[PDB]
Amino acid sequence: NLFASFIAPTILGLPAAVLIILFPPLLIPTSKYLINNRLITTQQWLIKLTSKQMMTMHNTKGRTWSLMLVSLIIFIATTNLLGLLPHSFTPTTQLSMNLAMAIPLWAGTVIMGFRSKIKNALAHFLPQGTPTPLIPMLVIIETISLLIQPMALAVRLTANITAGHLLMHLIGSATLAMSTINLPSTLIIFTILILLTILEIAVALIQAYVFTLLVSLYLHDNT
Amino acid sequence: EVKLGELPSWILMRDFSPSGIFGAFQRGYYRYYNKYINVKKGSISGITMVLACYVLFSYSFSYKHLKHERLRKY
Amino acid sequence: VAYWRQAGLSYIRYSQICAKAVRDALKTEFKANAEKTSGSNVKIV
Amino acid sequence: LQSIIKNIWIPMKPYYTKVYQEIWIGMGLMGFIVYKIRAAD
Amino acid sequence: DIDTAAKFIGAGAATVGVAGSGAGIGTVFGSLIIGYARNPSLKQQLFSYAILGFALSEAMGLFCLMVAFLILFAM
Amino acid sequence: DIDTAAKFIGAGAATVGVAGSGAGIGTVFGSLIIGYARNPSLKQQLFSYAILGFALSEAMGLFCLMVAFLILFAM
Amino acid sequence: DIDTAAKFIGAGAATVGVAGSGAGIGTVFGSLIIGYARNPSLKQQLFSYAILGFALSEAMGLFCLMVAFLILFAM
Amino acid sequence: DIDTAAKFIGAGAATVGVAGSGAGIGTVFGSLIIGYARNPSLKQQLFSYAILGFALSEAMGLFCLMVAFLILFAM
Amino acid sequence: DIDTAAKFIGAGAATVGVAGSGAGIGTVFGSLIIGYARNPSLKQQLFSYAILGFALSEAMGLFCLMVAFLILFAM
Amino acid sequence: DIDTAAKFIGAGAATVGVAGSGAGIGTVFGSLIIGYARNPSLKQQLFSYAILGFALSEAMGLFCLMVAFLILFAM
Amino acid sequence: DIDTAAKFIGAGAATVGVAGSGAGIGTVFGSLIIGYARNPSLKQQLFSYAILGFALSEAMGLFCLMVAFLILFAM
Amino acid sequence: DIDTAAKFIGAGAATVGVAGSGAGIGTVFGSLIIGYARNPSLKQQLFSYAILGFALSEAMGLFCLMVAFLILFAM
Amino acid sequence: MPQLNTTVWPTMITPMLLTLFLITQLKMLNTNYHLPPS
Amino acid sequence: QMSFTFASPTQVFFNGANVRQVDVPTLTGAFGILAAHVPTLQVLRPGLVVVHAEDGTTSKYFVSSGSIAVNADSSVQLLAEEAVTLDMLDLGAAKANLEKAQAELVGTADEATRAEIQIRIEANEALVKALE
Ligand SMILES: COc1nc2ccc(Br)cc2cc1[C@@H](c1ccccc1)[C@@](O)(CCN(C)C)c1cccc2ccccc12
Repeated sequence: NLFASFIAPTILGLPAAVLIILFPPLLIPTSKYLINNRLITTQQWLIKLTSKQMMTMHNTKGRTWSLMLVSLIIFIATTNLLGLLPHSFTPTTQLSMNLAMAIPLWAGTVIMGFRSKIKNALAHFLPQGTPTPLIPMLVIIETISLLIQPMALAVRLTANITAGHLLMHLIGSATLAMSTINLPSTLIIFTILILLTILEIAVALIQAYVFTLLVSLYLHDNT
Repeated sequence: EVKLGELPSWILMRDFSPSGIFGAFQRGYYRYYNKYINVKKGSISGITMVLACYVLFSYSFSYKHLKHERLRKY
Repeated sequence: VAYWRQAGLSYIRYSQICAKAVRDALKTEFKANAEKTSGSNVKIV
Repeated sequence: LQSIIKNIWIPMKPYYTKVYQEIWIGMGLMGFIVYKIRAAD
Repeated sequence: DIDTAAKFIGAGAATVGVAGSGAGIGTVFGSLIIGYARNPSLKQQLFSYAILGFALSEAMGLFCLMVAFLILFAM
Repeated sequence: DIDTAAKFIGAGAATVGVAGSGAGIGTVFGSLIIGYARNPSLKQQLFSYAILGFALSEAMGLFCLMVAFLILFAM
Repeated sequence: DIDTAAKFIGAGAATVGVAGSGAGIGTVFGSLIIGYARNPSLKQQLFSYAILGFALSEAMGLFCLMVAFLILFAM
Repeated sequence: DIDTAAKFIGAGAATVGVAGSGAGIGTVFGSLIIGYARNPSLKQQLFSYAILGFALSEAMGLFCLMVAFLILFAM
Repeated sequence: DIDTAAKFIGAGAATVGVAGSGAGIGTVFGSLIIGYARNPSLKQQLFSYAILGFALSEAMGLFCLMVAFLILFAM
Repeated sequence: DIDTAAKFIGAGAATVGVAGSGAGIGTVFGSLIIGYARNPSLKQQLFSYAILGFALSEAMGLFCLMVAFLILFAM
Repeated sequence: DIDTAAKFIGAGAATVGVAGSGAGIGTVFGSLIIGYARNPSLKQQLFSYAILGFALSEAMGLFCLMVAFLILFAM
Repeated sequence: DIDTAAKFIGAGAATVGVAGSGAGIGTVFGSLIIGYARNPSLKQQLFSYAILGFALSEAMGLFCLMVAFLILFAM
Repeated sequence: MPQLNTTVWPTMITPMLLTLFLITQLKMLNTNYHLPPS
Repeated sequence: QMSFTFASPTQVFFNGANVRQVDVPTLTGAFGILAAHVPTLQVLRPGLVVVHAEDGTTSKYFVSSGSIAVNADSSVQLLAEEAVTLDMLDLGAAKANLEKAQAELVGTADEATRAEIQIRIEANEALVKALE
């Protein structure tokens, strides 16, 4: 009854969760022209400013992912922002979807660190200026954290959009309860919901930039 | 095309193929895109009208849940 | 980075106003003597 | 079914073959996890 | 029931970990105030670090709300 | 009886998480004193960062009163 | 009566939240001693930010004493 | 009786609030050392801040001992 | 009966050790902001330490989260 | 006997306030290093502040161990 | 049983000591950024102090994880 | 029995005190890197304080690992 | 927690892969930045 | 151990003298300088300079600009562009010119020529607090 906005949506027995995951790309029109409209002029600028941010820090092999790590910050920042609409089912609150964006991009990042350049990837586990006599303890950290980075991504994003929606939905129910009670209090609980919606707008973008930065930093440490 | 027709045969006149109704969306998209989005000096209302038709859809499947929270019973 | 450095000035221009301010607050017994021992006469071509 | 080659795979050809080759090796790992998680449930 | 009663103790104890991330957001947004009064020309590059420090510290608090809700509701 | 009792043990133990927001607000308004004594011309630019760092502390302080509420009322 | 016994551990554990407002008033008046040593000319304006930063951190501390005095006396 | 057993865990948990006033006095008398080593000509004024800052820090720490000695003995 | 009830309390306590990493990652990215604003020509080498610090503080917090589950699920 | 067994919890939980002092002594003797690495000709007077700070925080770390020994044996 | 039950709250609360080594590794690797932004020509000697501080703070974390795995499987 | 059960909860909640001896050892060696990078001419005398601070904050951690091994083995 | 109902996971995994990897990228390959002229 | 050197462009106050402490108004905030102080180098802002002779007896000059440079061998070189002892400044013109400076700012809006007013304002603001 409380987690209702996270159950897979179905209308007329049809799994409507597919027309919701495939919609974000519909808000990004493209054109071959040279001078287009305001939408594609602002979007092609954001993609320019974004790609120059995540990708500048990479070498030539890391920059071959400049289509992936840009088409990923565009898909997470548009799925989150389409979740703040009323009653909307944002599929980034799903541990299934988030585990499907996290494991491949991570596994495909350490594999290229183990299928090639492996002898160099063996040197990140042991920092440069490290004395020896307590190495058999540090080996646990750099591996067990590596083995849990793919689950850090998918849960840092799941637990931040879920908890952001749960809070806005509870504080919302508060204003509904104090509506039939002292009303000058309703307006102070509501203005908390407004400052909270401006926060959930920012955390809708920040959680997209951090997800695609930590996938970038994993890549930078394997190319 | 409709908005000037009057017959119930038009419902069966159309091309109801897997490629048929797609061309009715791809033409229904370019008729909208060209009207509100694909103009210089376009306004934000080309988008805030898609979201408004995306909430009504996000609410339509979410009505089977909100009905358990009515504050009346009649 | 102070505000004047953001405003284009340099520490020489900063010091010229701070030192002018001290002399402008000197008393008349010393203000005449102090102004000519530090006044400027050089000129740019 | 043409232009599914030209519009849909001709562009993605240099990526789906060379660049994302190790992605799929990871995407197999993921599919093994999802089925296993659903197998124990 | 002692099993359903022990859920409220763990769930209420699990969410104490949000005290950590509530104290690391004051360090970040406190360091931004210090680091911006020393090089106010870097205003945009510092704020791009207050953001990464915000989300990576706050994330560690929600890992406690995860177990606060994994216990309280989903056993 | 134990079910309605195990809530005060879980509710009170959940409003501890706002301790972190008492230290996060200290470090924020503690760096506004250090950052303003360094560049007293940015008194209005820094103070707007302190209000931002202070507001974001209530954010992680509310995530606790939520789980302190659910345990208490909406079990 | 396991009811009023759980109202003791509630107030007893809900008052641990004051450990934040004890280490937040330490960083406000601590960083006032540091910031005032650098620019002692602003003694007045710094002390007006300490009182503002001490209260905003102590407020988040009294809210725990207000909660501990609800689970104990009100309900 | 269980109340006599709950008053012990209620008090033994309230005294954890003193852990704040123990890290908040190390930040006041730790920022007097950093603040005095810089400008040692203000020793008689930096100190009279490290007494206000030390009194406003143990105050929020002795509340948690007053609460302990209010649960443990005095109802 | 109680052997499972204790696995909801022992797991709710183990997961509060993550609060030590919500404050660690804040100190790491609260120093990447200060340290940068002083020497902004070492951005490539400071960030390479803020990541080493973010990974080593998070690696301690996630030990708690692993003992949280290794108690709640394995034994 | 539920009370004699409760004393082992209230006395084992009161002694975690010591973790506040132990963190406010590393701040003091970590500020004595930052304040002596700047003005080392003050080594005499700094060390007479790193003892007033060490002996004022570690007094709060003893008020906790005072209640830990007040519940464990004095009752 | 009540032994196999309480040995989960014990080994589940003993592992909160890792919350120390979470914020001790965040300060060591946080101040290493500030120690390097100041004197980058000592990068080899600084990083050898960070690894000493990372191995002595984490060792206090292991001493807690060592106890939780002592009152669980050893005895 | 009920005692041998609570003896594990008290000895577990007491060794959380090490969480303050892990944030101290972190701040001491966090200032040894900052203080030595500022005045590297004092390497031998700054390090002679970072050993005192290491031993004095870790002395409050032993006070908790001692009261843990008192309820656990002595009584 | 309804995220754990693993019966509707393949309904979230496949339409994501069909978007993150084929439809969103295809629309990026159409966004090109020509080099400036003399 | 300290080798002070305080000198105006036209006057020398100390030269190689052994004072125990100086309190200078650096732009990054004032600090006091005893022997073996960490090597630094700064630039002053208007404010006092208190010089503590070995006898514990002070001496108070009002510098206006310049650059102090503590060195590795405990030598100090304080150079003030205009360093007048407090027995030469007056309180009336400081408060008056500060008003003529403050009142002239509000009538100005250009970033450059208003920046030169604030520097004159703080130079006079630091004057009234030095005299009394
Ligand atoms: C004024 O205080 C705030 N400032 C904020 C600033 C920013 C943001 Br984004 C959220 C803020 C939220 C609030 C309160 C608030 C007021 C009304 C409704 C909801 C929330 C608060 O949450 C305090 C948060 N602290 C204490 C954890 C609160 C919650 C519950 C009960 C309260 C009782 C009394 C006082 C405050 C109470």
